[PDB]
Amino acid sequence: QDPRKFFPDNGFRFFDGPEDSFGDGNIPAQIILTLTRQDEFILKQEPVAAITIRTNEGEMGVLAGHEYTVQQLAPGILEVEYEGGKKDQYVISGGFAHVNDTGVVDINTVEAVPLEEIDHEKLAKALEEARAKSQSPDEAVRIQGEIALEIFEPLEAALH
Amino acid sequence: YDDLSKQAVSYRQISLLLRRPPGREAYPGDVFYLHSRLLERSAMMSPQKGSGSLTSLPIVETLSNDVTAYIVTNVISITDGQIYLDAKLFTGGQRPAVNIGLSVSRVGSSAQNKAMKKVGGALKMLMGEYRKMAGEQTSGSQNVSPVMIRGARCLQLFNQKGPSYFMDAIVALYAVTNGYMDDVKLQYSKFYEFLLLNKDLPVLYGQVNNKYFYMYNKNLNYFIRYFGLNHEILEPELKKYIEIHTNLFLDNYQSRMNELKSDEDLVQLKNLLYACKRTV
Amino acid sequence: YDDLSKQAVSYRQISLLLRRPPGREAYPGDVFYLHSRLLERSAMMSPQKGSGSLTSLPIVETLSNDVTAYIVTNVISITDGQIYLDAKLFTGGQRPAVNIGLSVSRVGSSAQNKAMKKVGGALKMLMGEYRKMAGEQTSG
Amino acid sequence: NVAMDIVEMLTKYKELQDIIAVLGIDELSEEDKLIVDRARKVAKFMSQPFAVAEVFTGMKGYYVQLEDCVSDFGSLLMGQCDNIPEMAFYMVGGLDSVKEKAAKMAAEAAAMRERARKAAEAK
Amino acid sequence: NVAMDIVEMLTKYKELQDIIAVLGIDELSEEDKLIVDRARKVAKFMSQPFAVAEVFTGMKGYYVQLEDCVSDFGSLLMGQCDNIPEMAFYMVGGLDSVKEKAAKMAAEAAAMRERARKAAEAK
Amino acid sequence: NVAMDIVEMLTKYKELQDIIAVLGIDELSEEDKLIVDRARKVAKFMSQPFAVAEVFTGMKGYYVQLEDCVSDFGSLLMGQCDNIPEMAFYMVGGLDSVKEKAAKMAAEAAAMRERARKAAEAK
Amino acid sequence: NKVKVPGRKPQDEEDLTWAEADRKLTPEERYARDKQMALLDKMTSQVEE
Amino acid sequence: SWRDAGISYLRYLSIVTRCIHEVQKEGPLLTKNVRFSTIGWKSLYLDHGATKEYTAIPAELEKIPE
Amino acid sequence: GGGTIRFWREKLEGYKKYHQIVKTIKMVTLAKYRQTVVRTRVRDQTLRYTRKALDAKTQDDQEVIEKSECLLYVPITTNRGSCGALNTNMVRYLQEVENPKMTIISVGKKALDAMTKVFQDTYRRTILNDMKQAMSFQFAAYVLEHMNTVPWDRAQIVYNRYHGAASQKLAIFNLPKFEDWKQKLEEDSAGDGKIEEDGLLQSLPMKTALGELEETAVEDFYNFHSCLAVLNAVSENELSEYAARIVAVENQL
Repeated sequence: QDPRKFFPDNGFRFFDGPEDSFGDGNIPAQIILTLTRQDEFILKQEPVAAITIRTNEGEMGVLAGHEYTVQQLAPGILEVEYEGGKKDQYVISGGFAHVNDTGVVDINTVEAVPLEEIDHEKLAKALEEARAKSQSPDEAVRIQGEIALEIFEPLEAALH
Repeated sequence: YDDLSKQAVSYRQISLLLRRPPGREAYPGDVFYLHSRLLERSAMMSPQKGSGSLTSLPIVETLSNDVTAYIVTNVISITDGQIYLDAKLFTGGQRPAVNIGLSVSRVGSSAQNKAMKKVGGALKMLMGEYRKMAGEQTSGSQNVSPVMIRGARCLQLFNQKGPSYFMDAIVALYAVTNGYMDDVKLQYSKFYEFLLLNKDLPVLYGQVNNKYFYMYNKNLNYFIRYFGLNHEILEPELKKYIEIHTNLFLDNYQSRMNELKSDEDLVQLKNLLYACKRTV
Repeated sequence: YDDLSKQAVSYRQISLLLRRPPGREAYPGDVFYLHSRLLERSAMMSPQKGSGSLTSLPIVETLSNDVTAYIVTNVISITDGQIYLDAKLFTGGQRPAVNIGLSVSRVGSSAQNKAMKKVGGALKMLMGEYRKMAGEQTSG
Repeated sequence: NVAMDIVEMLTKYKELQDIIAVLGIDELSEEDKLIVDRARKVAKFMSQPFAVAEVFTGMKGYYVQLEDCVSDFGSLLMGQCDNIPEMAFYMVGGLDSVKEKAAKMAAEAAAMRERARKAAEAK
Repeated sequence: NVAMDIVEMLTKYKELQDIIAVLGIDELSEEDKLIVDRARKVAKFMSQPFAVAEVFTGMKGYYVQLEDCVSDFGSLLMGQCDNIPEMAFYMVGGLDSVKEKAAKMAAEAAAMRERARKAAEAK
Repeated sequence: NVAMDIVEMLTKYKELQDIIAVLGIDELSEEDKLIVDRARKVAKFMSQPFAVAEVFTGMKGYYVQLEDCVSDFGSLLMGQCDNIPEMAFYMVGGLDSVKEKAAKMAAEAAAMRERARKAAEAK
Repeated sequence: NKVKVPGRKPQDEEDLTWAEADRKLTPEERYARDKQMALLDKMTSQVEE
Repeated sequence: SWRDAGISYLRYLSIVTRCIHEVQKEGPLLTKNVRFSTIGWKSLYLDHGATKEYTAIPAELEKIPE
Repeated sequence: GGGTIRFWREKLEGYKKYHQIVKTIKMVTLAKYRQTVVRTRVRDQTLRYTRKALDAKTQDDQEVIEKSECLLYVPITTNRGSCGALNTNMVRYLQEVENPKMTIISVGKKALDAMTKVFQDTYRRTILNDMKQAMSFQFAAYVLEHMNTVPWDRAQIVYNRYHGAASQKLAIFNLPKFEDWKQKLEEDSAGDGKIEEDGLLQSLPMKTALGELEETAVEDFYNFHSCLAVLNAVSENELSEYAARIVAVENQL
C-alpha cells in the first residue's frame, strides 16, 4: 500500500497575518485599516487616520498606536475617518475588531453596508413590526422584535 | 431442426452449381418457400384427422446478435414465436440465456396449463414492472420495491441446466409471486428450491399438519394440472407447506449460512449453490 | 415534379428489363444524365429570347434523412440550391418544417426585391445567431 | 388541435429523454417536467386492451368512442388530470376507467401500508 | 465455477467501458469502480510471457500449472488480493511471481523517494 | 522558417482563443497576450484586395512579390513592427503599403480631434 | 469493510440489477415512481379528509 | 434576554443580518445580499438504503436546537 | 450490414446529441464560474488574522489519536458531478488517514453514497446547500451546530483550494477544541513567545488580550472564527467545483 500519497496544505498558511512586535521604535501616523464582511473584503489595508466603533460596553475611538485590545462589536453603525478629513460610515452586524500596536486594525464582521444604501422609509415600517413582535408574548417572537429593534434603533437615531 | 441455416447453404450450393440465378446473400431467392413448405406442415390436426400434432423447434444460428440476416428474417416471418438467446447473458452468467424482451410466443395462455395461466400472468406483470426498475443499482436496500425482490429471485429460479418437472416448477414460482421467498437473499434462492423440492423440511422437523400436500410424492402434478393451484382444496395446504419451509429455512439454514466467515467454509458453501443452480 | 425519385425507379425498370448494364442501387450510368436532360431545360432566358423563364421545384423523397443516396446526391449536384424539410420539426408544430442550415439558395439576393434584401439580410443575421444561442441554452 | 398538440408534446418528450439520460430530471424547469409527465401519461394512456388480446393481456377489451377520446386527451393536455397517477392510464380505455383504476391502486397501497403497520405490531 | 465468475466480471467491465471511455472512472459507484479495478487486474493477469516471444517481451517464459491457475483466480475473485496494484499482474505467471514483482516495484518506487530526497538536499 | 513560425503562432492563438472565451484576456501572461496581438495582426494581414473586384468594390489590388512578403512577415514576427495598430493590416498588401494607411488613420483621428477641440472651444 | 460489492457469490451483497433492463431509461423511471407514490400517499389523505 | 433562551451567538448575528438586508435600498447590492440571508439548504442522513432528513437542528433562526 | 449500419447510425447521432448536451453543461458552468472568479480578486483576507489564533505547529496524526477520544472530519463535497477527482481524492485521504476514533459529517450528496459504502459506521450524515443562493455566514454556523453535537477534540475540515483554473489542490483546517484551545491559550500566554514552527506568526499579545476578554465573549470568539474558517472552505470548494467541472467536461468532449 502506498505510504500517504496525499499531503494537504494547511489552509491557514495561504494568508499573511501580522507579526505582532512589542515595538522598539516609534508609531506610524495612520492606522492600516482592513475591514471584512462574510468572505469578501471591502477595504484591504487602506491608510486611515482614525476610526470609531460601537460595542456592548459602549462606543470607542481608535488612533495610531492604540492599545492592543479585542472585544465584541454591538450591532449598529461604524464611523471611519480618512486622512483627508472625509468620513465614511458603515452599518454592521456584530463581529470582532483587533487593533495592533503597530497600527494595523483587522475587523471581521458578518455584514457591512454604507448608510447611503438604506432609506428611512422602509426602515420605519419594520419598527412597529418589531414592536408588535416584542409585545406579542412568545419566546420565539419576542426576541426577534428585541433584536431587530437593537439594529434599527441606532439607524433610526443616526439618520436623524 | 438443428441449424436450418446449414440447410440453406446446401440449397444455395445446389442451385448455384446447377446454374440457377443467385439472389440476396447469394441465395436463389425462393429459400423462403423452402422453410415455408417445411414449417407449415406443423399443425395441431383436427379431431377429424385424429387430434394429432407435431411441434417444431427450428434452430437458426446468429452472428453478432443481429436479426437482420436474410434467412433469420425469413424464419421469424414464418414461426409463431421465438426463443432469443443472447450471448451477453450467456456470457453474463445466466443459463439458459433467454432474453424475454425479444422472445415471445403467439399462442400464450391457450397453450399452457390452467395452473400455469395464473402464475404466468403474474410473472408477466411482475417482469414488466421489474423491467422498468432493474436498471437501477439498488440504492434503497430496505426501501426496495417488492417487485425488485420477487423479480430477482425469479431470475435465480430461471437458472437451470436440465428440464424441470411441472410440479417442481410452479411451487418454486408461486412462492416468488406471493412473496414467501422475500426474506431470504438472492444467492440462496435455489438451495431453498432444492429443499423445497427434494428435502421436505416439515416432514423432517415434525411440522406435519398438511394432510396430503408434500413434494415427495410427485404424483400431485396431475391433481395440480387438473384442479389448479388457485383451488379451494389446494391453496391453503400449499401455503401451509411453504410458510413452514420458509420459517425452517430462515431459522435453521439461512442463519447458519450468514455466520460463515472462513474462506474454506465459504468456498464450500459457494460451490454448493452452483450445484443447486445446475441440478434444479 | 412530384416526384423524381419514382421517375428513377421507372428508368431502372426499363433499363434493367431491356438488359442495360446496371450500376449503383441497380441504376444505370446515365441516370444522372437523365435528370440533367431535364433540369437544365430550366433557365432564365436572354432578352434576345423573350426574357421568359422556366423554374423548377423538383421533389425528391429521402428515407431516414439520408442525403448520401444516389439520386439525392445527383439532384443536389445539379440544382441551384435546395430546400430540406424535416419531420422532427413538422411534428413540433413547425410547418413548413425547413432546416434552414441545410436549405440553401445559391441565388441569394439577385432574386430578392429591394424591400426584401434588407429584411431577409437582417433575418440571416438574426437566425444564424439564434442557433448559436438556442443550441447552447438548456431545456429550462 | 389536440392531436397536433400531442404530437408537438411527444417531440419535446424525446428531446428530454435525450437529456434526462445524461443530466437528470433535476436539470429541467418545472414547466418542462410538467410536459415530461404529460407525455409520459399520454404514451401510457394511448395504450388500450383489446378483446382479441384476452389471451395475452388477461383483461377484457374496451371500446372507446371518438367524442370520449378527445375530452380525455384534451383534459390531460391542459393539466386537468395531473393529480391522477401515471400507471392508472396504463392499459385502459377512457378517462372514466382511469379513476376506477386509480382509486383501486390507492386501496391496494393502503393495504400494504396498514399491513406493514400490523407486521410491526406483530413483531 | 471460477471461470463462470471471471467471464461474468468481464461482461460487466465491458458494459462499463462505454462510460469510462466517455466520463471517467471517477463517475462510477464505489462498487462499480471496485469491479473495474478488479477486472483490469484479471485482464492484466491473463497476460503472461512465452519462451518463444522472449525477443519481444524481454522476459523468460513461465509455465502455469492448471491447479495453480485456479487458486490465483479464486484469490483475485474473492478480493483476497486487492492491495496489490494493477501493474504487478502484467506479464507474469502465477501469483507468487506477482508478489515478487510487487516487491520489486515497491522497492524501486520507494528508492526513487530516497533518491529524490538526496537530489533535493544536494540541490 | 518564417511560415512555420506563423503556423506555430496562429495555432497557439487558436488555443489561447479557446482560453480567452472561457477565462478572459486578463488571465493570460504578458508573453501570451503579445502573440494574441500579433496573431490577430497576421490574420488581418492575410486579408488582401484584388484588382479583379477593383471596379465592384472600388479599392485597388496589390500584386505583392514573394521575397518582400517574407521580409514583411519576418518583421511582424520579430516584433520590429508592433506599434502599428491591428486594423491597418486589414485589406492591404506589403509592409510598405500599410504604413500609408497607418498614417492615414492617425491623420484622420487627429483631424477628428482638431475638429472636436475647436468645435467645443468655439462654443 | 472496504466495500460489500454485489456478486453471484453469497458473501457478496445481493444484486437486484437485470441485464435485460436498460440503464438509459432508469432515471425517468425513478422520477416517475417517486412522484407516483407521492400522489398515492396524498390520495389516501384526501379520502380520509 | 435571548441569551438564556438557548439560541447561539451566530444565529443572533444572522438575524441581525437578515434585518439589515431587509431595510436597505433596492439595487445591485440588495441583489447580492438577499442571497446571503435566504435559507434553501437542508440536511440528510443515509438509512439502510434510503435518505432521511436530520431534523434535530433546523435552518430557520427562530427555532432552537434540541 | 443493415442492422450494423443502423447500429452505427444510432451511435453517431446519439453522440452528436450527447456532445451538445455536455457543451450545455460547460456554458452553464461558466455562467456560474465568472460570477465566482470575482472572489479571486477579493481573496485571502477574512482569515488573515484568524490563523493567528487557531493555528499551531503541524502536529503528527499518531500522537493526536492518543491524546484525543473522538476526532472529527468535515469533507466538503458537491451536489452534481462531472467535476473530477475532488470528491474521490477527498475520500482517498480519509481512508489514508482512517483510524478508530473518527466521525464524519460531510457536505454534498456525493459523500452520502460514497462514505457510507467505504466508512460504514463512522460516517453519520451530511449537509446540502442547493446553490440557488450564495453561501451565508449562517450556513457555516449551521454546520457548526452539527459539529457541536459531538464532544470532538479536533475537527479537521477538508476542502479544495483553488490555486488556479488548472490546479485545485486539497487544503485542511485543523481546529482544536474550545476547552483545549483555552488551555493552550493560557499555557502559551504565560511563557515567553517563541515561534515553534517556521512560517508561523507570533501571537503572545493576542493570547493576553483575549485573557482580558470575558467568558461568554471568548466562547463567541472561538465559534465565530471557526464559522469563518468553515465558510472559506465552502467558498473555495464552490469555486473549485466550477473550475474542475470545465476541465473534466472539456476532456469528455
